[PDB]
Amino acid sequence: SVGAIVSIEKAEKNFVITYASGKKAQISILNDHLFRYHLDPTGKFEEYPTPNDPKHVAKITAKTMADYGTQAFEQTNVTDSGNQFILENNGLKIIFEKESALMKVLDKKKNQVILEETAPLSFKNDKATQTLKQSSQENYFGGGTQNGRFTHKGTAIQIVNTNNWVDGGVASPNPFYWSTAGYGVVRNTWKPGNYDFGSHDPQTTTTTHEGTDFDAFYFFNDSSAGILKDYYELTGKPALMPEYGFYEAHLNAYNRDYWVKVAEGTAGAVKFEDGNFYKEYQPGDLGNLNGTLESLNGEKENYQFSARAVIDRYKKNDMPLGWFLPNDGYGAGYGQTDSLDGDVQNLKEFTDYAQANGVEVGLWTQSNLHPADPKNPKKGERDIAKEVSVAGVKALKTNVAWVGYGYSFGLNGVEDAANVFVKETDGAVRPMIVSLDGWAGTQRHAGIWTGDQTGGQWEYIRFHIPTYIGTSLSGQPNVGSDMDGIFGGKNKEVNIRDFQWKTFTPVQLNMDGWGSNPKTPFAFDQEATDLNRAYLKLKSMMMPYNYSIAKESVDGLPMVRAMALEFPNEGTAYTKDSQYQYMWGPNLLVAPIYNGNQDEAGNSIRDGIYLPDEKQVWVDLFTGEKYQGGRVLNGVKTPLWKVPVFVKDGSIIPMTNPNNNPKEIQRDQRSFLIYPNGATSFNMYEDDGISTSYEAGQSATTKINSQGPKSNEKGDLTVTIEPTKGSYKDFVDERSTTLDLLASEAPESVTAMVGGTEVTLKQAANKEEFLAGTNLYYFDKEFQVNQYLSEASGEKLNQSALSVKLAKQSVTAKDVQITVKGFINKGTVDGGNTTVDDQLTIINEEKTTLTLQSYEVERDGTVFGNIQTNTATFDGFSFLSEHTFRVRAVGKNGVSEWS
Ligand SMILES: CC(=O)N[C@H]1[C@@H](OC[C@H](N)C(=O)O)O[C@H](CO)[C@H](O)[C@@H]1O
Ligand SMILES: [Ca+2]
Repeated sequence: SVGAIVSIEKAEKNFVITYASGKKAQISILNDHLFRYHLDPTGKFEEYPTPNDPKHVAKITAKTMADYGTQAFEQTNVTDSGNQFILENNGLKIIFEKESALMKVLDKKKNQVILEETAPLSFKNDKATQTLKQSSQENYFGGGTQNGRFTHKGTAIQIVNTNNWVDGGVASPNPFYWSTAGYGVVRNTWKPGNYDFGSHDPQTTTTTHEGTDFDAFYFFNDSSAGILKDYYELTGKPALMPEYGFYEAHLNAYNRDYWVKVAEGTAGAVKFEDGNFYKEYQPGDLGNLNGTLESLNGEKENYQFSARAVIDRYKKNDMPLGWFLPNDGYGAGYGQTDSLDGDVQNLKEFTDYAQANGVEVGLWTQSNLHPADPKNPKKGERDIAKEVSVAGVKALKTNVAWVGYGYSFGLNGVEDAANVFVKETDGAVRPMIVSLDGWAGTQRHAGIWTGDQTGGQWEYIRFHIPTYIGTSLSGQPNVGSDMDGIFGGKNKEVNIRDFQWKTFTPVQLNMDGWGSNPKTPFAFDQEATDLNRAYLKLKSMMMPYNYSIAKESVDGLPMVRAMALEFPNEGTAYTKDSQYQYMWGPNLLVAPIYNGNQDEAGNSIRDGIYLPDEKQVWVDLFTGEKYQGGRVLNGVKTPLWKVPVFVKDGSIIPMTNPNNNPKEIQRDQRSFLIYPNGATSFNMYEDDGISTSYEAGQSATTKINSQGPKSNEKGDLTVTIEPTKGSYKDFVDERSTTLDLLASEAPESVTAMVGGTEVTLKQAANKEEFLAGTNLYYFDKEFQVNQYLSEASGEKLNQSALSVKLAKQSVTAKDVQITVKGFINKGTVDGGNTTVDDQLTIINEEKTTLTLQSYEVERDGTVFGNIQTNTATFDGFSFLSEHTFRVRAVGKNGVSEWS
C-alpha cells in the first residue's frame, strides 16, 4: 500500500499524485466523464501496457490520450480542501481522502457518489487489487464471454483466457465491467484477472489483475448505451458484419479425408445421392481400407464427397447459405497439389463456384497466415494475401491452435488479418472474422463464436442464451455459435429449437464433420427440415431490420439485448429472471425453449416468460395473440413448430422477400410490418453490404414514423416514410413500397401522398387483385407473416392486416404519407385489466424440495400469472433459502388486493 497522499499537482498534461511512500500516480482527464488513473511503480508512465510478446503491436485503445484533446484537462481544477484533495470539472468531482488515499467520484449531473474505494489499492502476491463499495441495488455486467452467465452481482468472474467452451468457462475474456450505479472500468493490462462482485461481503466489490502496475480507464454515464459508447470510443467501435455474415455458414474440411462404402447401419455411415452408405476416415485411420478421397471441387470421380456437392445440397433443400469454409479441419488444407500456388488455384475454382451460387468463401486457420518467405512459399504454408487477392476469400475463422495463447496474441492476429482483407481488396471487402480468446478491443476487427460443445441436448441451448446476452453487454455485438454443436446430435427437438432461437441472433455456424450426424439444417426428418427452413427464411426476410440493429450496435446498444437495456426501470430485467430471454433489437422479445419439459400433448412447457411493463401489449409474432406486460408467465404451451417471440406493440419491422443470400434480395422494393401503438419510429440503415465504404459515409438511412391510436383503440393512423438520406455503390433509388399494418377491421378510408402529390388508391376486391396490382389497399384476414412456417406447422397461422402497395418512386426525392381513417387493431389481451377491483375476493409443507395453495402470485416482488388453478410451484431456489410471497385473484374488472 502506497500510504497517505502528500500532494496533487497539475502538470503540463496530467495530475501527478505523490504518496507518502514516494510512489506516484498520474490522472489523465480525457473528457468530462472519462479519466485514466495510472499508479506506475517504475515511474516510466509509458502510454501503453507491455504485451506478452514485443511483436504484439495491436493496442487495447483505438483512440490515443492525445486524440481526446486537452480541453477537459484544461477545464479540471485541483483544490486542497482540508482532509481531501478534489479534482473538479463540469462532469465529475474526483475526491481523494489525504490520510487513507481513498478515491470517490461524484457525478455532478446526478449529484451522487457513483464509485467509492473502501480500502486502499493492494499490491500483494504480484497482483493489483481495487476495493469498492457495492450498494444493495447495484448490478454488474461485462467480463467478455462468461459462459452461462450475464449478471454478476454476488458472483466472481475470471478475466482469463480459459480455453474452456462450456458452462462456467470463459470463451473470450475482457477486462471491462460496468455497474448500474453508472460507471465502467477498463483495466489497461494484458494480464489475467478476477472480479469479485461481493460473493463475500455483499457491500464490497474487488477487482484483481496479475502485475504490480495499476492502470485503468473510468467512465461515468447515465445510460447503458452511453457506457457502451464510451467503451467503443476508447477501444474501437464494433465492426459491421457484411450482409452475408448474418446468413448461416457451412464449415468443414473437403481436402483430406476418405469415404469408404459400408453397410447401412454401420457406425458413422451417411447415405449419399448414389443411394449408397459411406463412412468417413482420416488418412491415418484407413489401415487396409480403400475409399474415395474428398476434394473441394469434386473433380476426381468423387463429386458427391466434395465441398461443391454441399453447396448443391443447401440449394436443393432451398436453405439460406451465406458463406462456406472448406478447410476447417486439422492439417486439412485447400489443395492437393505440390505447391501453395497450385492449392490457391484449386481454392479459387471453388470460390468461383460458390460465388456463382451466391455464397462467399472463408478460410479457417490453425496457424500464422504468412509464409516465412512470401516470395518463395512452401506447400502447406498459408498466405492470406494470396488467399484474398487470387482466390477471392472474404472471411476468416481463427482456431484455438492459433490464438490459444490469448491476451495480446489474438488481438495482434485479428488486427493484421483485418488489415490484409482491406489492403488486398482496396477496401472492396470489409473484414468478416470469427474468433475467440479475445480481449478489450477485439470487437473492432472480429466477432466471437463460443467454441466446442456437445449439441443434441437441452444444456446446449440453456447455457448459450445468457452466454450471448453477456457477450453483447461486454461490447461484442457480433456473437455466434455452432448450430446444434460441433459434437453430438441425434435429437430432433433440440435441433429444431436451436435453429428457432438462432434466427434472432447474429452468427450461425454449421460446424460439420465431428458430430453424431452431419451438421446442416437438413440432417433430420422432413418435419425438422421444413421448420429449420421456415426459421432460416424468416431471418432472410428480417434482414433490413437485422442490418439496421447491426448498424445501431456499431455505436450503441448491441443486437442481443439484456432485458435491462430496454426496461431499465424493472428489477426483474437485471436478475436471473432474465437469463433465458432477450430483446432482438428494440421490437422482439425472444424466450427460447431450453429444456425438454412437455405437457400431455407433447407441447413444450415454457416457464418464466417475463413480459415487461404493465402498460405494454406484447403480440405473439406467429398468431397475433395479445398479452399484457408487468407479469412473468409460467406453464406456456409451445408446440414443436413454435418459439416464443413477442412483438412490442408499436413496432415497425422493415422486411424483404425471402432469400437464400444477399444477392437474392429485391433492392427495388421496401416493405414494413407495422403494429401501430401511439407514436413510434424506426431508422432503416442500408449500404453496399460488403465494402469498408460505410466508414467513409457511403450508406443511406430512411426514417419511418407510425402515428396511430394506442393498442386496441380506434382512430387516425398516419405512416410517414421520410426521404432516404445518403448514397453508396449501386444504390437503387426507384423502389415500390408495401405497408403491412396489423388491423382487426377494414378502415373507413386510406389516402396516400407521395412527395406532397395525392396518389389515388383502389380497394382490391380480393388477394389476387392485391398481389397483381399497385396503388391499392386490401384488408386481409388470411395474412401470413411466414408462409413457410404455416406450411411446416400444418396451421394456417392467419392474421388480419391492412396492406397498402405504392408504385415505384424515387425514395430520395419523394416521401410517403399514408393516412388511415378508422384504423383499429383490437384483440382480447391476456391480463388486459391491470386496475385493482374491490368487488373481488382476494405454503404446502408436503412438497418443499416451494408450492402455495385465474390467479397471480408475487415471488420476492416479481408477479407471476397464467396460474389457472388454486395452486402454483416456484423452483430455481438455492438449497435452503427463504423467500416472500402473496397472492391475488384475477377477474374481468381487475385484480384483488394482495395479502
Ligand atoms: C475451439 C476451436 O478452435 N475449435 C475448433 C477446433 O476443434 C478441434 C477439437 N477441439 C479437437 O478435439 O480436436 O478445430 C475444429 C477443426 O475442424 C473446428 O474448427 C473447431 O471449431
Ligand atoms: Ca472431410
